Amino acid sequence: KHLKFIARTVMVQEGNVESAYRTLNRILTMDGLIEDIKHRRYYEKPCRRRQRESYERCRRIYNMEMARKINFLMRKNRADPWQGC
Amino acid sequence: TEDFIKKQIEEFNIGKRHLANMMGEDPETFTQEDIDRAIAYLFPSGLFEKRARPVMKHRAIQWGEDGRPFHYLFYTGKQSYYSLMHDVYGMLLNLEKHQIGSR
Repeated sequence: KHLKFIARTVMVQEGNVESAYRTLNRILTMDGLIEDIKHRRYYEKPCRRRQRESYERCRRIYNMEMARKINFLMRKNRADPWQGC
Repeated sequence: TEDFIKKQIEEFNIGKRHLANMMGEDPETFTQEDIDRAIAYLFPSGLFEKRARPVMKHRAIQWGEDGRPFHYLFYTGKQSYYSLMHDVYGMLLNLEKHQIGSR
């Protein structure tokens, strides 16, 4: 019931149709539409969905914490200033 | 201890004098090479491993009778290596402050 050729529409730039398609695919991936399309092929039971969401939240939090720890400790990775001691 | 080593040194000197007497050599100029030649002649052993042949020749302890160690890095357990490293590091500090057939 909406107007056509406004949503999920990418204009090709100088005929690089491959590049335009890759840009549209990246947009869909970033907006999560691909995830929804593929996960709605089969019904995920609510308990399974809750378990998956909890696991994803835990994994994201753990990855962020590990990345922050690595970035914080990267400063120590300089050359040894007290070589021989 | 050092007392045992000193006793061994005195015993070696006395035995060297006896060996020089036996070989007829001058006890003064009776050097280590003369000692080795005399021992090889008097006790001819053909054992291939030269360490097993008869030999007449001249590790230590790192603290005195009071128990105080001589080296300030003794308690490291590797006082020689760490003293060498300390000296090298000091030389490197001095160089930094101031500024083939060998393997």
